[PDB]
Amino acid sequence: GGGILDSMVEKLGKLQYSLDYDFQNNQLLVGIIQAAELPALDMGGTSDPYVKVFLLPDKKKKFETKVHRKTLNPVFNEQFTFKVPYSELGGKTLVMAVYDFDRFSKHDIIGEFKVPMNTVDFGHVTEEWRDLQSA
Repeated sequence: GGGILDSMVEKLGKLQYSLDYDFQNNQLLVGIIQAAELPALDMGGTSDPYVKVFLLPDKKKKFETKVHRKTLNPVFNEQFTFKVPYSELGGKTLVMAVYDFDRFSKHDIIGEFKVPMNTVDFGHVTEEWRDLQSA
């Protein structure tokens, strides 16, 4: 019994994001909207979340949202732009990872998820809530 429970996805919160490829300017648009039900990693029963967003395997443009202090349900409302030609997009993977900011210690990663660009239906704004995966 316990072995199956151990294989289940742990409740590490969820992140809502939006995605759209701008064929007019030839850039991938990423909207980091909000996160919910994040686990508390600090003593004050909270975390200081922020999101790192980038594209594998390149990741030349390492983006980070502002840090939202003392909250397990932050609303980021941030947008990022990756100037990548559509033809180059197929082989890439968009990575989104939520970290707990700490001024004096290594920032702990809370969770992440990946979006293979070849699974994305473009020419339509994609928007979804994704459960964070253990990293």
